[PDB]
Amino acid sequence: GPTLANVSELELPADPKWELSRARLTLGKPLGEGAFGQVVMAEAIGIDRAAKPVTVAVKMLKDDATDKDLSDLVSEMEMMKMIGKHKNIINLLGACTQGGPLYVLVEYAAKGNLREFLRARRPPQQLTFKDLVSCAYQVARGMEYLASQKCIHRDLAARNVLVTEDNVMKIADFGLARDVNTTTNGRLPVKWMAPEALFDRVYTHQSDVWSFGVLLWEIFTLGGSPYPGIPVEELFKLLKEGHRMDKPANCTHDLYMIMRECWHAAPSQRPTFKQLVEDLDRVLTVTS
Ligand SMILES: Nc1nc2c(s1)[C@H](c1ccc(F)cc1)CC(=O)N2
Ligand SMILES: [Co+2]
Repeated sequence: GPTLANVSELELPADPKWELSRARLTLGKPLGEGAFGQVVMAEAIGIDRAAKPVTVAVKMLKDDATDKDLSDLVSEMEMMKMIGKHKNIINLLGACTQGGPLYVLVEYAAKGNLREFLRARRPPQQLTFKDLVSCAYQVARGMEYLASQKCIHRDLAARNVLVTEDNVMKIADFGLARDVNTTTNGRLPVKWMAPEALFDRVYTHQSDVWSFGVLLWEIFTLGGSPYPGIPVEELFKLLKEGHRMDKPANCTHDLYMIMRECWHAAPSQRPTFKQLVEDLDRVLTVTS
C-alpha cells in the first residue's frame, strides 16, 4: 500500500503514460470537498494537443486527510485508468504522482452535479421535458458504455452525475466502482440500491439498472429525494411488499413504465442499459 508515513518520498509505481509534469499544471480555485479528497479547478498544458491550457478538475488529499484517503484516491485513479474515453463519463486525463502531492486530473464540469443543477432550476429558460429526457438518455449511454467495459459503478445517483458548460451529462465518482465478504455492498446508499446487493451480496450490471431507475425518478422530480418521508430502516420492508415510488408529474406514462421495469425485484427482468438507451432514444426522437 502507498502510505503517508514515509520520511523519504511517495511510494507509487511510475506510470509514464498517465504522468503529467508539475510545471504543466497550475492550480486554481477550490471546487469543494468530498469524503476522501478535495477538488480544485486547474489549467493543464498539452493533455487534450496544442500548448493551449485546458481547464481540468484536480482531485487531491484534504488538509484533514487520513492514510486511508490516500489508498482510496489511488484506487479511484486506478479504476479510472481502466475506463476508456466516453463523452458521458468523467474521464481521467492524467496524474502527478512523483515528486510532490498526489494530483488526479479529471475532466471538468462547470455546472456541477445534476442533483443541484435540477433543484436550482425548479420553476418558482426553464428546464423542459425534452431536456429531462436528454439528461436520462445521456446517462443511459454512459452506463451502457460502462457495462460494455465490464465496470459496475455501484453508486449511480443524481449527485454523481456532473453537468458541463454545454449541458453534457458525465457520470462521476468512481470511488465505489469495480471491475467485474460479509460486508459486501455495505458502502452503497440504500435508497439507490438494488435489493440483491444487500440481501444476496452480489452486484451485476442489472443492479446498476435499479439505481438508474432511481436516478430517472430524481431527474423527473427535478432533484427530489427518493422515498420521501420513509426512513432507511423501513425501506426494504416496503419494497418487499411491492411498494414503488409514484410517477413524477413531469414523467409521461411511457417513461414511468421504463422506470418501474428498472425496479423489477428479479434482476433478469429489468432492462439492460442497451435496451434503456434504445427506449429513451425513442422517447427523445418523438419529443424531438
Ligand atoms: N470533475 C469535476 N468537475 C467539477 C467537480 S468534479 C466539482 C466537485 C466534485 C466533487 C467534490 F467533492 C467537490 C466538487 C464541482 C464542479 O463544479 N465541477
Ligand atoms: Co417487466
